[PDB]
Amino acid sequence: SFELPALPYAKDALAPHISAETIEYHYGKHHQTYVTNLNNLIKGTAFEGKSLEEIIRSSEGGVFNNAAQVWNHTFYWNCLAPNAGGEPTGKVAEAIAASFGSFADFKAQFTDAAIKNFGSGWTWLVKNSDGKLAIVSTSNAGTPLTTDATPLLTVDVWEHAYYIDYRNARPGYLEHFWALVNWEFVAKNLAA
Amino acid sequence: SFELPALPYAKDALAPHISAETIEYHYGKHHQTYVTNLNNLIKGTAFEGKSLEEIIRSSEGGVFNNAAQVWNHTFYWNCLAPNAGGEPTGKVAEAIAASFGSFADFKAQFTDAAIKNFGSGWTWLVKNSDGKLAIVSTSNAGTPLTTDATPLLTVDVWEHAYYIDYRNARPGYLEHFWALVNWEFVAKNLAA
Ligand SMILES: [Fe+3]
Ligand SMILES: [Fe+3]
Repeated sequence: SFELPALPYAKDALAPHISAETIEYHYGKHHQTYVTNLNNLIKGTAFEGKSLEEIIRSSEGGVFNNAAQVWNHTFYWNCLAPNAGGEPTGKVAEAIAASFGSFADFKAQFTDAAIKNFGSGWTWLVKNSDGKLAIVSTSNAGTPLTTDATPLLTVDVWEHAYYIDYRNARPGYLEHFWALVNWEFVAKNLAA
Repeated sequence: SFELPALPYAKDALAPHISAETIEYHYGKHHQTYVTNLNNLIKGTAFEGKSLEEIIRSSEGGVFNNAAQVWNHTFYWNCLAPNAGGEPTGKVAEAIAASFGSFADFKAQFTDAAIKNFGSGWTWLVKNSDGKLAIVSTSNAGTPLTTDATPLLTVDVWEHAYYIDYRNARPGYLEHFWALVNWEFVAKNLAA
């Protein structure tokens, strides 16, 4: 039995960039349904009692799709915050400049990958096995946890993440995403 | 060059089941963007001298995704009509009863397949090479035209198809889809 983790801020704290209505549906209905579907699928199985990351790394099918979406959305909500956004400093800024040349080049490449990601999915900044940073996109519930790369930051590009506020304009959603990035959470993941 | 086909009815003719606002974004912006993107991707290539269907059967990646979404949305708008829906008649009802037992059983099975189709995609009623009907789901821009089966009916379950009117309630959208089905189009597709 897994519980929907509390949001680390109020429902309206990302407004106007992501509306209170979008959190009401995206957290309150979509992320909640993935926890309920996961609890129903693993009841009575060898997956009950394993951690969420263990389930994601050992399953496939509906158990995988729901477990990875529960984890992926909790990671996403922790990637956003009120009174954040802007350019990183410190260790994060040094690693981003070393791998992409500059913060501006990273932002441009991450925005391009997130807009080109066809269909539903997620676009990720990851730390590779060799210590270098990379941008990778996944489809549907796919996550870097099934690989050797460590996830540092993500953006949800499933249409429910932005359709209430931006309709078809996924570029506008990505421009507002940058005003919300919680670089303290990215710093915690870089040093993990 | 390919052109966005005219919609078969006024943009408010499917209301209250699909609003005029969903038609202006889904037809006016999403279907139009796939035509524009296809045209720009094939400019100057050998794909420029082929029918849309031949492009769908011989391409991959971006050319395929846009060409198949152009075809899939034109097919979808023709499957819907004002003053239609209800139970089919004639050869269609006969064929549905032969392969599924009855219309109520077909309707249940198609609804279920459409609700369980994970992420973005399409659910189809097809006539297989052997003559039996079957329900098939595809992901993202996937279409039965790359196989031996003949498409007869489809429902778009990309979230942009229903999010303005139904938000997360894809079952509500499918209940209202049954009120719009153009059984005349389905019969012309079966008779070939
Ligand atoms: Fe989401
Ligand atoms: Fe669509």
